[PDB]
Amino acid sequence: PKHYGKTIKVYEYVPLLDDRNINDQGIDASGATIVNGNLYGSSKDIGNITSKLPLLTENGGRVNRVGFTRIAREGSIHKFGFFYEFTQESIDFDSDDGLM
Amino acid sequence: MLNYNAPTDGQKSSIDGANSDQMQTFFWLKKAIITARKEQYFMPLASVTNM
Repeated sequence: PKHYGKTIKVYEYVPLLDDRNINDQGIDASGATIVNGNLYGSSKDIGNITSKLPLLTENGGRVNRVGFTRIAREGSIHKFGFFYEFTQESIDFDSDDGLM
Repeated sequence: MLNYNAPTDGQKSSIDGANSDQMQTFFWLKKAIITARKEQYFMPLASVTNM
């Protein structure tokens, strides 16, 4: 549209299990505060997955908290142009008609 | 917890990461404030002569 400046922006929503999901909402299975905030990210290691599985006990409790993140992108526009000049004597007395 | 915090004054929301930020942070009425004309006193007194 006309009256909205020169920039367009959008959102992108990162999935839950990704390395790009950096946050501070993590609570591990024991209940302690942890830094990662996502279960195990993009890890294929069996040990890492086992150490970070979301297990539950009989009593439940306040464990296994997660969080989310989104990203934004942008782009803009520019202007270009060029020109040339001539005179009438360049047209009338030239040997080649149809130069223009 | 997911908090709104204050995106203005430099405290990003919890949902937003390092790259992102809120798009809309205010509302715009689009009805401007204008000032009217000043009234005139000496002008109605005069009469006109053609030239």
